[PDB]
Amino acid sequence: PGTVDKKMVEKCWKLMDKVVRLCQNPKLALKNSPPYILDLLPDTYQHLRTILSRYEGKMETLGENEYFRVFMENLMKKTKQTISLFKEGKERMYEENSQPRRNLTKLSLIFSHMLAELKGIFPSGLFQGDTFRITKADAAEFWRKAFGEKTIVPWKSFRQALHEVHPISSGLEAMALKSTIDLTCNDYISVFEFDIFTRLFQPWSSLLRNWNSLAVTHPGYMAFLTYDEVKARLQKFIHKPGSYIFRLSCTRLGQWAIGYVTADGNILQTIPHNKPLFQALIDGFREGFYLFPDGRNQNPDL
Ligand code: NA
Repeated sequence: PGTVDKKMVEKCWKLMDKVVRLCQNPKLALKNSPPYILDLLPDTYQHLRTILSRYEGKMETLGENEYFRVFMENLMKKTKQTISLFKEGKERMYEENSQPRRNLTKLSLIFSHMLAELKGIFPSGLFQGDTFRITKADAAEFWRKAFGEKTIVPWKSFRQALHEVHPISSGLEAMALKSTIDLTCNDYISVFEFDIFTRLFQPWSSLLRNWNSLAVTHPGYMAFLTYDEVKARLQKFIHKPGSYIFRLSCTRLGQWAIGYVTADGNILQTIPHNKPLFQALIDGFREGFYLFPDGRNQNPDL
């Protein structure tokens, strides 16, 4: 994870420019829906300029920051990947549902997560990794005890530390867990990524069982969708009140949104308030609102 300097930063901007040009091609019909790479990359540029501005005079400090070195390396890696993706996908980049354009969507989410992480760790351009506030108290305690005030830890150490408190049953569960928590796909877990995961799958006391029940095996789980995609999916069940699904939002990391069909044949969306998703779904079934996950007749018991 190499030391960041002007020329690395400038190479980043040159690579980001190339991705921008690639995604401006009109034959992609690139829709504006979040995550929208054409906004994300300028926004990442602006926040990086802000960081560099704050560390004028102190460029040694910034460039030795462990979190920043890993972040910039990952940013260079993902933009190169995006550039390669275009070079080899060739004509299929213009097929809306091709596998190379589903890969572009996937990279677009990662750019979104990376920007969000960078803003959580460098609010206003100043490094605050070591004072980051973890939302759930049992999770904050776990981080502070295993990792102190580290901002980022390699996946292997994170897995080992977490296994001792929340046993992971197999190599396969470990990989699936890595895919859920390692939002930036850089083989590290930041305190920001750990915040998001423990918020989504609280209560801490049953952490991984909540994750299995909500995001591994639940037919209601949609992973990342927009409001509009949720509505369009539930439109097909407007005749079936009680049909519901739940989603993550790339613009509101760490919270759930539930969409459901009303007895009156409308679709409403609710954000779980001061309860875990787990409980909002139990209450929602009890009250007759969340009965048919993705329209299916069998609803998991929680
Ligand atoms: Na990561």
